[PDB]
Amino acid sequence: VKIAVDRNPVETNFEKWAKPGHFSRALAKGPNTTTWIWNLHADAHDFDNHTSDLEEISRKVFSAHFGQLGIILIWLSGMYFHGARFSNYEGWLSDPTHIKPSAQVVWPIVGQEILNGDVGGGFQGIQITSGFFQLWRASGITSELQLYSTAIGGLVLAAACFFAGWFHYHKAAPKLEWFQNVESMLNHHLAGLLGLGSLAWAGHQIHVSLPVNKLLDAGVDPKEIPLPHEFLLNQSIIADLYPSFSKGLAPFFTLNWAEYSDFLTFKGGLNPVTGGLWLSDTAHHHLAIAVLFLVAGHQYRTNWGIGHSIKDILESHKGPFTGNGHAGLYEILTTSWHAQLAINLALFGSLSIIVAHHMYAMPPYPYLATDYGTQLSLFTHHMWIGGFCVVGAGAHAAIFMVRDYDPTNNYNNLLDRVIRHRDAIISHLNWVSIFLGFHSFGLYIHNDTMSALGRPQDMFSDTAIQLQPVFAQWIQNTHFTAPQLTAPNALAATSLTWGGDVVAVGGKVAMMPIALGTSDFLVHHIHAFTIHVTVLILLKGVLFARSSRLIPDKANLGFRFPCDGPGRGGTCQVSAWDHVFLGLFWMYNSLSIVIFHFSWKMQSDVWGTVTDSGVSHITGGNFAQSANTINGWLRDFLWAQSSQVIQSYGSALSAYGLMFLGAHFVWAFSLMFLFSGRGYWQELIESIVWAHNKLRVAPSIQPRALSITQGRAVGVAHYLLGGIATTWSFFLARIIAVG
Amino acid sequence: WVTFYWHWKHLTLWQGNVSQFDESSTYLMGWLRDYLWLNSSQLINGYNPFGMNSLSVWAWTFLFGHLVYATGF
Amino acid sequence: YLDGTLPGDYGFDPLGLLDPTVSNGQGAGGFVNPRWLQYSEVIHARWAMLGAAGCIAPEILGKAGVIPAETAVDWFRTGVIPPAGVYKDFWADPFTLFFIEVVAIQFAELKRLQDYKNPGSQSRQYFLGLEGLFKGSDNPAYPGGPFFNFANFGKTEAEMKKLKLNEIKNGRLAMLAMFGYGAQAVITGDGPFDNLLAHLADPTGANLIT
Amino acid sequence: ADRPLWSPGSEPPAWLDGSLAGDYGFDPLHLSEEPEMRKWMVQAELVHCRWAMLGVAGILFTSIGAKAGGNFPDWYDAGKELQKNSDIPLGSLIFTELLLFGWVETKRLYDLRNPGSQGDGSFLGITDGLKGKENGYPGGLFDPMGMSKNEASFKEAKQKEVKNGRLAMLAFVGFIAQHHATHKSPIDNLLDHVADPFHVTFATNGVSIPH
Amino acid sequence: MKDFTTYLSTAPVVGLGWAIFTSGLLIEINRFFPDPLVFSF
Ligand SMILES: CC1=C(C/C=C(\C)CCC[C@H](C)CCC[C@H](C)CCCC(C)C)C(=O)c2ccccc2C1=O
Ligand SMILES: C[As](C)(=O)[O-]
Ligand SMILES: C[As](C)(=O)[O-]
Repeated sequence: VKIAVDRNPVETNFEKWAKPGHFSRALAKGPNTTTWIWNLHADAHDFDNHTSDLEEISRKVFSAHFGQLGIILIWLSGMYFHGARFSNYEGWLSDPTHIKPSAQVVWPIVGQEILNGDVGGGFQGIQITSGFFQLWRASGITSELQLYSTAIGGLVLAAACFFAGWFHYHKAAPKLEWFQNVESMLNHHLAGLLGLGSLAWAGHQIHVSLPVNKLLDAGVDPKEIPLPHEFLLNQSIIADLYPSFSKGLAPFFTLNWAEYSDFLTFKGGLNPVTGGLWLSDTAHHHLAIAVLFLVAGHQYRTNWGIGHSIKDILESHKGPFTGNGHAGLYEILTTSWHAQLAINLALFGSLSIIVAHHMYAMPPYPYLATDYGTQLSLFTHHMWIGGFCVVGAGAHAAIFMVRDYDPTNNYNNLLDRVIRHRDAIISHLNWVSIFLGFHSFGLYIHNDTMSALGRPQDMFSDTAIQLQPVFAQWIQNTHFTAPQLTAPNALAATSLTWGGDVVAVGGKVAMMPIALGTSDFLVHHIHAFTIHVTVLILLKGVLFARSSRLIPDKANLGFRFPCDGPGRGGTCQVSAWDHVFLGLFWMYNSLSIVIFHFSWKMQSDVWGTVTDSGVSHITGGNFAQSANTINGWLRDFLWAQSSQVIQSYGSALSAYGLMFLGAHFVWAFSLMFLFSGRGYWQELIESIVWAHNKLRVAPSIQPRALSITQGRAVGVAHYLLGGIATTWSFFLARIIAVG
Repeated sequence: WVTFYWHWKHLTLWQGNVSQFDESSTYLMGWLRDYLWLNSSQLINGYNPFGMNSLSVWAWTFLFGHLVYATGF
Repeated sequence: YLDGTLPGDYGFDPLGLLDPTVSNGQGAGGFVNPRWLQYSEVIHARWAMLGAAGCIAPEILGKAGVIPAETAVDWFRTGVIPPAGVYKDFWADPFTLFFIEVVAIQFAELKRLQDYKNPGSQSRQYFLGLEGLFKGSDNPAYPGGPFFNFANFGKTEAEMKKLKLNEIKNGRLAMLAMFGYGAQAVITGDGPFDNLLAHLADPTGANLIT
Repeated sequence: ADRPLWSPGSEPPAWLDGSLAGDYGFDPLHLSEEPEMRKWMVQAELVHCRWAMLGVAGILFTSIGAKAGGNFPDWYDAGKELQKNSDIPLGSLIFTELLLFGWVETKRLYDLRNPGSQGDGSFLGITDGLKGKENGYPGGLFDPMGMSKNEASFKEAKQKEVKNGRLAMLAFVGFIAQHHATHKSPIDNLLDHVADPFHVTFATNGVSIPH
Repeated sequence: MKDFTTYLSTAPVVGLGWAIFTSGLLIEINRFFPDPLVFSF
């Protein structure tokens, strides 16, 4: 493995900008129709549509990566600079218990300054639910003078990132030999980018655990706290704080790791007074991650006859049923970028949702468990990002199968065996979805019917007839008895969501164990139903893309086409693009159901304020006998919790109601596109063009309606926009007035 | 739209508070709050664990309508 | 593929970062290429030598009775890394001295970069009558000239190659020495010469392990 | 290989060699590349120089008068205390200024688009004068002294006003930077530095001092 | 410079330059002139 770039492959000049659509020779000729602009936009990134030069495609991708990371770094710098210049971060820092986070202050123009909610700290502004103040408190920041320099560094790094992108595209454009170094790419991502970063961040958390764990949590004013450099160098300070220091760094040379117990500690749980977790656990976790990902990046033969490559491993895996498997998957990946992108996004969104699940019940920051709003925000954010990533992986799988695929050199018996029974899977998953729909949704119909017929003793209930799960409860039991029985060295359980010990900070309970009854059983079955239907849509789009039972010549029609023709009774939404279209709607449905379940569980059976005698939750435990019926979701959750979003015009939360109504509007607006076609619209444009030509004011570019694919794209775009925006406004206006 | 207008006009008129209409019929948040969210408490409470009443069948039909609407979609 | 014609070539490059295969096309391009790399290592050796002695000269010279004990101070306690220390009484303060050195050093450097980008371009333009001194040479690492080479040793090219390899060996050894000063000043927090006295007094007592 | 450049060794731009006064081949942003933008920017720089020189001269002379003992404010906050006790209101002064400057800046403008357009004799029958000798250097009436009727002397005398104006407009940025730090007159910053070079910059707020 | 000025006739120009001019003008008129809802006479 070596480096291979070329010098001045594309000269830097502003000419190719004057001709939009140059990358597509069909578009570069000229915009004779208004569809030209939309194709310019929908194809600028379609690198494999510009030309079949996979070298140029890899260069384009490796440059767009820096193009994205530059925006990422400018975004982080903007967040830090908002926190620095105008915010109550010092006020929040001196009193985190009651003061709320605010980092955006509006301009006085038309009365919008009412949005500057009174948050205290001698400053007014917009409350933020991103979670940056709690994240910064874990870094020993004492004053605003540090965030300025941090943002300066971030912005310099973003400038250097754009510089590196331009450099590797126009001055050091690599070759496919460098891009296809899977060995190097892995052993440097897995070992270097991950292991080295984890070790550095662990060493950081080790030498920053003084203020947060001891000084910040002892009423010491941040100005009173000695600066971090005063903690790092002076050995007397770190000897007074933690006795394990100033020993001489002896135990780490001879590996006699016995005396290092004051800063690498394993406790688990949290003090019902400290509010947050401790930095020693995170430091130990990051050292474990560093060691693990650093050793794992050393299991591949690269140059010096040490290890084993990926091709031999793929070749040495064959079985009786399949036979000659994994023949060319290495080439599958090294050939197309779409294959790698789909494989990544496959579990990338899944791990994002897993991070959401590991964050809502395990807040890894100080003074945020009582902040009932940031948890919901981050949880729902990451779950929607994961849903989009999974749907995008489903789309890029078919994308790979369309352009960059041929079962001759990339041949694999695994893939062709999957293809040869591509219909039994679809049929059986259809039957399973029917099963789940009649057995997870019909139960709600039965419950509504029983509650309406005047027979409450017959409805499904935790009191009339119980239908709660035990397997999840058995998992919680194995985790609860894990300490001292199956986890000797451990102190607490995995999470306080099933171990009692109601932890409360300032009335508000920081965490209370979560129950699992018939309602959770039904809602998890609904979740499984929706997820299986979404997977059905995506997989039936991916498989039936090269060939099908109806149209055999389906690969030549491409990936992005609306139909084939009104023949054989009618063909509509047959392309994998349309299956991704429908999978977006199903992912919306599933993620929405899951986030509503999360919100209503957390507000009914988890969150509340603790009085002298027990804890008084937000709602009076309305989750028990409302989730068993569809009307319950409108009885105590949707109807009840919507008072603030429609009653917030009197305060700084009116923008939430404005976004609420606007999202409803754009949703119905999307319905417009989704239910209509082009014939009507094209003829209406015809009559409008007639009206124009009478005064000689029509355009030279032929005004055509949107393409069918673009019509469906606009439909789904506005649809998800309205939906997600309405749900965002609701979950973000409801949770501020209850925390 | 015509039926919403007529209904909410005569609804503000029957409560003896036509000023409610004259003051809230100016924007859309009023239509959403003062009419849709407000005058539906008996639809939600037609049947509940406390016990149903004569308005339960009408609530179940109100849900049936939404089910048919979603099947249309 | 390391022919050995280069002065300080000994066949040591496991990474093989010097090969002509990298940077196939020709142009300004990047930094990983022999023309830049050997010149950069000679520059590093030159600075390292000029600093390796400059980091231990004041301290050794202070242990003796020639220089006043006032000025003799550790290389890292002179004003660089002012957290460690700052010599309080110069004729000017560190920031003023730093602006001075910025101006002077970047004249010196940028006039060196231009000659590397444009060989010999610095004698063309009238530069306060110092043009004949900046004519350069075939190898940019070794410009030479009237000022830079006011007397001459390498009249013969064999003796010249011997000189070059001696200079490069001393420079890379001094680069090792500089990196030795740094990490050694971190743990012990003491001048490089005092560590030699502390060791020679009790070698095993002042060795590397404890 | 024929004139001194700004960066010794760099290739001078191909759209400017030796015709413009004060030409050194310094243009990294490809400005004034087209003939029209260059004809604009030349006279723009010229007017910048001719205002910067007068401004810096007036500032330095008023400052020397103030330091010597004259009743002269400094260059800053001088329009504030000269307006408090003046017979001419503000606004009535501003629009008088703008009314007198529009009529002359307009004639200066339309002699750039078509030179010699002002010498037709419509304004008080002035024909020989008011004719643009070059891009931004008029003559006849603005040059009462016959000090431009020789190219050998003129090409050499005009190549130094651009330098003096560039230096003066760099000094004017010195006036602003040298006020937000010390809040003292420009001549005061000089005497406090020649009498004692130890009172150099980087000592009050030039560098951040958190430590 | 020439190709740059040509590039400055597309969406990233008026449509940005325009509507930036207009947003600025309207915001300034509503700022200096705080709350109009009827003409002077
Ligand atoms: C209305 C409609 C259209 C027509 C869509 C149109 C005409 C979109 C055009 C709207 C854009 C936003 C026009 C804007 C362009 C302006 C002329 C210039 C931009 C303004 C500047 C300030 C930027 C479809 O193409 C369609 C397709 C399939 C199903 C349903 C439908 C459908 O309902
Ligand atoms: C370096 As010699 C020629 O004096 O040996
Ligand atoms: C700073 As020490 C000499 O105690 O390692």
